[PDB]
Amino acid sequence: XXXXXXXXXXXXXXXXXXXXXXXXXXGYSMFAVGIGALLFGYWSMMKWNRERRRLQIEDFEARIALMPL
Amino acid sequence: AERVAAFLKNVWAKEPVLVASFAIAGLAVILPTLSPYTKYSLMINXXXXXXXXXXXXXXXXXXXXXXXXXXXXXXXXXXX
Repeated sequence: XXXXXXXXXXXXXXXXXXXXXXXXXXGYSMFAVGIGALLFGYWSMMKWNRERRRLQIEDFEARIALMPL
Repeated sequence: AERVAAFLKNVWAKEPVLVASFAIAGLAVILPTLSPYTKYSLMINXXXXXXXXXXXXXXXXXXXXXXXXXXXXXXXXXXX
């Protein structure tokens, strides 16, 4: 009996298949989150600066109140 | 349109970052004039004193009282 190297292909490994595809981001939907984070960013920040004004006037009031200084 | 619709999609295709340089900087001039919110920010800037307030001699004066909390002058209390 002769024994040589046997042939096997099975699945053929798929000859040239695309793996690159669009994922997560679509296009217009990313701008809704992108610019949406900006509008949420300013509104949250400016409310803190209005709360800073409560401290600001109260800080300068200490100088006016102190005349024996 | 000859310049509105034609020179928009070409600007997004060729040199796309130049769209942002005109849109963001352009709206930075338009917004502080038309939106009714800028007038509030000017008032708090003037109300916050840098130096000690001066006292004036009382001789027939309106809306001026003692240092204690009373209804006198302006005194800012805009938004909490």
